[PDB]
Amino acid sequence: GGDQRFGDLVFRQLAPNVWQHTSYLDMPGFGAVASNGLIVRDGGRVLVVDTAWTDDQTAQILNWIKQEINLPVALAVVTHAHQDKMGGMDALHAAGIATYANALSNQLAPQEGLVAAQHSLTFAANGWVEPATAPNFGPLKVFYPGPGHTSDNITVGIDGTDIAFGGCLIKDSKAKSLGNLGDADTEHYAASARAFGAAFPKASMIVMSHSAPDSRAAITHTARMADKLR
Ligand SMILES: C[C@H](CS)C(=O)N1CCC[C@H]1C(=O)O
Ligand SMILES: [Zn+2]
Ligand SMILES: [Zn+2]
Repeated sequence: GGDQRFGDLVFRQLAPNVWQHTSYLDMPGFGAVASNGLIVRDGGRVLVVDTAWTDDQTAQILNWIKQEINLPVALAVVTHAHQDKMGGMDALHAAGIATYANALSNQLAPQEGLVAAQHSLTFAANGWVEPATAPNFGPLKVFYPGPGHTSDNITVGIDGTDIAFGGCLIKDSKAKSLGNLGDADTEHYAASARAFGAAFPKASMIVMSHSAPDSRAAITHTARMADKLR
């Protein structure tokens, strides 16, 4: 279709200023598993959502940005303390990029075998990021929907687009399962999925970690599967 290959990664333009990055990691019982994040150009800078699985892959994301956009990466926000989302933090840091995560992600990252972000986000009781903790986030709208896939999972909308990113909270409309639930909050998951949908009620393109972009039926379907856990 429109997928651009760059080394071992894939880049898909979703909107004029927005690309999805995709990287892969072998896992037993699963094969080579895709993880998606985002790249957003905001004026004269670039914003990244999530690393790739590894430092090397993350450096390749930066190389793609250099080749295709050739503007500084002002910051990255990473959406929970798992390897697919934070595996590449040292590559961002080597590159001089300021990093942000949920406070709880930074607290958990060491024991997860991950490097913490440099800056912690905290969230109002209504789930919206406290805006003073997310300086220079431009069009990124960061929302904590409650515990679900993990206790620390956060989501991101993009102002001026029809896109909302569910990270590993949301699976596609035909997904057979919710994946590994080892760190999940099975009581709260369905509500958290629905809270994501309600935070971004206008988004028609739902982007997520482990499926291609889908309609909002991804949210309804994920929530319906999560209903079965409680
Ligand atoms: C390591 C990642 C973190 S979200 C994971 O748990 N995955 C990646 C694909 C599905 C699921 C699994 O192993 O069940
Ligand atoms: Zn995860
Ligand atoms: Zn994941």
